[PDB]
Amino acid sequence: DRVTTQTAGNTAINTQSSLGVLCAYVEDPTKSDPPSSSTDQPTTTFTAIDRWYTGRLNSWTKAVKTFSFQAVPLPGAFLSRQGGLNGGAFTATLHRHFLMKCGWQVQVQCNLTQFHQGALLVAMVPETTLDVKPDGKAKSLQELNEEQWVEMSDDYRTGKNMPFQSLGTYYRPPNWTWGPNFINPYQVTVFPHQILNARTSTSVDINVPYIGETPTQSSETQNSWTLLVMVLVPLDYKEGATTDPEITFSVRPTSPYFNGLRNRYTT
Amino acid sequence: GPIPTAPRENSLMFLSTTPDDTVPAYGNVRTPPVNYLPGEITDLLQLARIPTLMAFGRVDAYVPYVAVPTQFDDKPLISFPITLSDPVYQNTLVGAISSNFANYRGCIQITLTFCGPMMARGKFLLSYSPPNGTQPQTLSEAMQCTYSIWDIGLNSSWTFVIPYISPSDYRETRAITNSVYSADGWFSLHKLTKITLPPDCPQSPCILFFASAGEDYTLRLPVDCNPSYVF
Amino acid sequence: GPIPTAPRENSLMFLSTTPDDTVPAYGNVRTPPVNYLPGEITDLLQLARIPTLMAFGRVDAYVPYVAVPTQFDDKPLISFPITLSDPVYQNTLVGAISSNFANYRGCIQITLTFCGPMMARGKFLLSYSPPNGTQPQTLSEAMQCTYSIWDIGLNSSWTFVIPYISPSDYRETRAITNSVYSADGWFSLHKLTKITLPPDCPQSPCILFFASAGEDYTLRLPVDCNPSYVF
Amino acid sequence: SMACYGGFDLYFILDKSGSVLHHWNEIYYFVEQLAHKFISPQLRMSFIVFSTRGTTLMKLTEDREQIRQGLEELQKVLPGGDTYMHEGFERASEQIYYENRQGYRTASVIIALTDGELHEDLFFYSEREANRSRDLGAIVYAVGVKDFNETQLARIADSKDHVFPVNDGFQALQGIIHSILKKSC
Amino acid sequence: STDNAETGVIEAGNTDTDFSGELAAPGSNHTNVKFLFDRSRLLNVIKVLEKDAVFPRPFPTATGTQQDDGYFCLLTPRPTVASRPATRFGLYVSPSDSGVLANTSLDFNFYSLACFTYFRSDLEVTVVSLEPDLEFAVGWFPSGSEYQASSFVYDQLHVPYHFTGRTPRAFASKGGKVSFVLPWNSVSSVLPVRWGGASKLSSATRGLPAHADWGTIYAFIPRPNEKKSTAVKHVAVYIRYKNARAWCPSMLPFRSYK
Amino acid sequence: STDNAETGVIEAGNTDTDFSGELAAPGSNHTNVKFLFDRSRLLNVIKVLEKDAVFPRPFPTATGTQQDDGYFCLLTPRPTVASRPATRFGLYVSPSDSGVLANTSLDFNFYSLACFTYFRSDLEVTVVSLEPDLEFAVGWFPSGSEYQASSFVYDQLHVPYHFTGRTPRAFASKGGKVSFVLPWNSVSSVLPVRWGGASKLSSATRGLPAHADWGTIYAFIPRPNEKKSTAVKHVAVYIRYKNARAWCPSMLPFRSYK
Amino acid sequence: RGNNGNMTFNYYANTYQNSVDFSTSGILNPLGYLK
Amino acid sequence: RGNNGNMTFNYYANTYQNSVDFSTSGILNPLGYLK
Ligand SMILES: [Mg+2]
Repeated sequence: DRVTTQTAGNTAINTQSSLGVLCAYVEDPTKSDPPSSSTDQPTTTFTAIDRWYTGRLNSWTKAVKTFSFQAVPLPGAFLSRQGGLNGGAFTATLHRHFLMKCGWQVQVQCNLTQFHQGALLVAMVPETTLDVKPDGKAKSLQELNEEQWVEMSDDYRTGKNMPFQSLGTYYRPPNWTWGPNFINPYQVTVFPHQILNARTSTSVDINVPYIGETPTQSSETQNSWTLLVMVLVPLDYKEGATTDPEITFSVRPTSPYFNGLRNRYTT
Repeated sequence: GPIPTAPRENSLMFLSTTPDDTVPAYGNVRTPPVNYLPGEITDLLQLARIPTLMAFGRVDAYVPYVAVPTQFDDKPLISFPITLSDPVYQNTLVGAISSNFANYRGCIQITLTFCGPMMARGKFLLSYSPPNGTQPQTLSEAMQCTYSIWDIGLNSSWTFVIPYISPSDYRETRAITNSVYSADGWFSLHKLTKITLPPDCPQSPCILFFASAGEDYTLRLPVDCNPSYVF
Repeated sequence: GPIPTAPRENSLMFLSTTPDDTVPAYGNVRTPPVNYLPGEITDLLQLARIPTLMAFGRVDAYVPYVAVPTQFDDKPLISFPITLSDPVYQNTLVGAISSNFANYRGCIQITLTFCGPMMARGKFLLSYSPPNGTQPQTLSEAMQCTYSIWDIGLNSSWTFVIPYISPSDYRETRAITNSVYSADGWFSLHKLTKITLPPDCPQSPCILFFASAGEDYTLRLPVDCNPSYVF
Repeated sequence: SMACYGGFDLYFILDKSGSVLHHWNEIYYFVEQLAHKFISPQLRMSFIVFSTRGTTLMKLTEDREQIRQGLEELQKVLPGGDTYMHEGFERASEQIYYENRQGYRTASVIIALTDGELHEDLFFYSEREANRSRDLGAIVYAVGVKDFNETQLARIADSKDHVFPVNDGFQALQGIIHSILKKSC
Repeated sequence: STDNAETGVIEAGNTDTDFSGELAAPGSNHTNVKFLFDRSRLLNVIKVLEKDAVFPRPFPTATGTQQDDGYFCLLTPRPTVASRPATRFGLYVSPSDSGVLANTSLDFNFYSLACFTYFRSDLEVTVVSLEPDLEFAVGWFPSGSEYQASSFVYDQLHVPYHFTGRTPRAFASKGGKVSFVLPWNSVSSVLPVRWGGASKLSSATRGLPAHADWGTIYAFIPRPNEKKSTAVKHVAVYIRYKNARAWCPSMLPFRSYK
Repeated sequence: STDNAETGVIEAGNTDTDFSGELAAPGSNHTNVKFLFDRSRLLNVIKVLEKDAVFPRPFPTATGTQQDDGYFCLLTPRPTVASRPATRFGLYVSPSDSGVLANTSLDFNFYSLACFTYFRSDLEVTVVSLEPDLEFAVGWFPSGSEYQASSFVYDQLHVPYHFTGRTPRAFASKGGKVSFVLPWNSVSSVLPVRWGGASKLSSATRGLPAHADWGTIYAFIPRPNEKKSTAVKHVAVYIRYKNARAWCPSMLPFRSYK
Repeated sequence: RGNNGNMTFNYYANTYQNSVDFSTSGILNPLGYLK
Repeated sequence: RGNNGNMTFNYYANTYQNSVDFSTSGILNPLGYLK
């Protein structure tokens, strides 16, 4: 029934309100051939990275409005340790390989009692720059603590605040009004998603394959998927219930292919 | 020798959508293969069928759900005309693919979800009226139309499939025209019995609305899109 | 009678590389036969595979070899980026055929030759680093990359075949672009153990470098060449 | 000048960037406190905003119903966007040059506000437009909301003497704006 | 019917599921991706070269650089600026005459239906003149090549180096047009409509693909540089996506409510 | 791997020879000789004749010879001077007005890839005008013939003898071009890109082939000599090497390091 | 087949007209599979 | 075959189009054979 234990390596996770594993775009997103843009032998999966990586995520209060998202880039959260999410021996291999080609398998846990209401929209959103400030630089761990939840403003709906290049003193700087890495917040359900309602489930299960513009992408500079927890209905409860339920997530890379070995990445 | 031809009146005309090829310039280019990419959109009706959120003006900060008050009133809790130019359909994938076309045909599928607490029990009447001279507001005026009663329980979604009742085989997807009480009629969510909540549960739960396309929703005649998303 | 045609928008256009013939003018000319000439180039990749000399700035008088000093230092004896626009590749047949193209694909083959005396014994480490943020200089930073140790003995040549490690299937043959620490990385010749010469032998022998193409080096997309050889 | 000014104006060139999103409730309090203090009909004031489009939110007017209608609009302005402070100055430069063609020796005063300081490609034009507005005959004051380089506003204002923090700003501009009112006609 | 939308998959029903009804007949296949992008539309109005150009130097371009702007058309549906690919699209609202107004472009008909992430297609380029009786020529260079910017003196006439080359320079007849289909020549396997990675280039910026383009065309007039005219002549570049494939569904742009 | 480069033959290895690797798939055949020279490129900008010419007399030409220079285009990738084949290529750096500036030519796109010694091909000649609305004509005479230089009076109009002949005089329509493919007509079996022998001719000079050419074209205007215009009109000669064969590998030119 | 009414006759070959991929060695399926 | 996409139809004959040699009576081979 609704009791699915997903054993992987030396780390298994249970759930007793499982809606089902939302496999994305294919029947089995684990099946994946090697990259065709390498003339060396890839470092395939091995039993020390074939496991789940639980890391926390900011609490979900009543102060959060509608559509306030919270983006967790993959593999970009392994590398900056976003939400206490130490990558283990996966990040110890991701820093030492130039190209990496994996498909993810995430699971977001948030335990609501039957007297709470609310609905997170968890989705694996491909190719977005939501972790990056409208000023280029990526967000550090302090800036993820200084806001706790990114409000869906007009700059995110229009894509006005995606990072740009400085045109220099020569060109008159144009009035930027649009950029293609917007979020249309009403159409995030086109992505591989499940809704974490406060009355059906406590754990959503998304399983996505590797997508990307090249048959394998760079290891440091890829953001081909982005976990995206969006509030559709705000949390509401009466005074006495468990305030601020925590949100966690659990990321497992299915069938990686590491190509291009070198020493540990020094900027 | 010379084949005696006779070129037509449309000689040396550049027509933008000529169903035909043209001369290559820089051919014999083997492109790198895309056998690795999953999820190919063969047809853009694979995305109208994916249900996306609607946008209702609260009682540019709009809300995808309907807050359900505890006060009795014999008018629909939310009501919106079934027209894919209506602003509760601008940011669905149904109403934003179809606004880039000229005709449509088939069944809009309005999916609901009761995002309240698990301990809530209630019922909702869901009436689609065809175009009448007056929008039906009373529950007894909407009991007579195409309705269906949705009981809140364990499973928390209901997919009211709006029928395609129209004389013409393909309805116009954009009713920006000299307007009346708009065909194709009105959807309306009536609360039948009030939502009975146990003590220490939040008042006013939320019915999250979706809007997908049916298994027979078909589009026709591309038109030039509105470029006003960029200003 | 007349076949009714419809000439296109590119009528009476002279395109320089149209993959097609044209009208003869002065035909039926039997040419004298060239059955006697040997060595026909069927393909210009029969000449990238022939190893030609490189050119290193000495410690327009450049030198095809690397003079090997007797002084210990933990930096590479010579190091040059694997980019076929780099000026240690202008006058090879690999880098001067490929600079007249736009893409390449495959394995550059760097052949060495120890042109010192026969009584010299030594070893050389030969590291190809992929593009890192910093060029590796220490022997321990270049031991970790793709290396191979070359022992000087009876046979006096070593063909270090540089792998084709790149995301894109065809690398750009000309990196004249807003530049960084250049892909595709760096070749580097480290002396591992010092060259031990018997008495009355010349100090500082010479490692003559070559640069050929592999058995899978393939070129694509001709471009207009730089005519600056003539000024 | 020893000759008194026939007119006297005031320009609230206000930032509505993404950086002032947590500080617009403090910038709006600063503007209303200077509008509802100077109620003289000699002084006209105009409300210019900028994030990406430099937009004149209220023209150079003096009708205190219109200015109240102007201040009821500034309370409901959503911050967000880049910081094009040069296009804040171009809307004032279209109004100084339009009011230098009346025969009235007026006096243009410009008040600037910024949290998020400008990139090099944007500071080059805002320093250029502030040089343009002084050549049109303005007095540029640069009021600073929270942490800001004075040097990045030293070029924009007249000098380092004309750059003020926002907590000291109404304390500064109480008599600084009032000093030219007695100087005027 | 009774369903669970938290599951993430809602099966597309019909009228017969809840009620008494019937299936409507399938109308047409005009939503086919290979059918719907295979039609021409305007991309960018570019000026026509009249001498040997200077290609726009990469950003941040400083003042004083004598270069030629608004002549090269980076053939891409993604937003460009100054003939180089960009992320944001910027239009000048009140373009005052301080600084060089950078020629931006975008494919307005594409993004309103670009409900996908990756998109690969051939490209038919038709270059319609916007000048009465203009005899122009349409040079081109692929994704990953650069412009050959000098002149060689033939017969005391500075004929530039963009008359010849190994890339197609189609010459137009007077009063005519230029139309030719370009193959997929970029090094990436597909073109990212939306890209989230970082291009390790001249200083790295998130969300900016490096080789998401079909090339760059430019229009020149086939006369040497001594026969230079005075007035500025424009040309308009239409574009058709032959044999389009699209992957990985995504969002459509936010239509506002004001 | 262990090898001997003194042997003179080094076998072209792969990654799998020394390391663990694999063969990359073969990309394309654009290095094929028959593919790579079979594309058009500019050869020489020549003036257009307006009367019966005087062909350039052979070297050393003394002063006072009233001849017509810069009208004949000796169709050869090798360097020419004054419509006759030469060895060295000379361009005037500061051309002061003492003496007649000799029209030199060279095929810049050929020698940068002429990594061979002998080269035989047919020749497609396209003669593009460099003048608005020019009705010209492209005469020709093979390798080893001479120009017929006089005029015959038809109807009190000095019609020259280069209007007729047994060799192709293609007439262009107004605003049009002339394109025709010439066969290999030289008496040598191949054309020497590099030649080391001596031509036993008018005084013998090493390194100068006598019949390494496809002929000589010249442009004239189809009017008699009484209808002579005043201004000088140019025409540009493009050339394509159809069905190219090449023998005996050799060097590519020295790219400098300054 | 696309927006192509030329069912009869292709003059140029398939490699010159289109751009085929090189080798590495109706029914609208869903884009998400609940398993 | 060269830079020739006309796989279908040659109008002119082979002697008129090309220039064949008169009679006297893939695998890239190396240009130097060590023996
Ligand atoms: Mg700011």
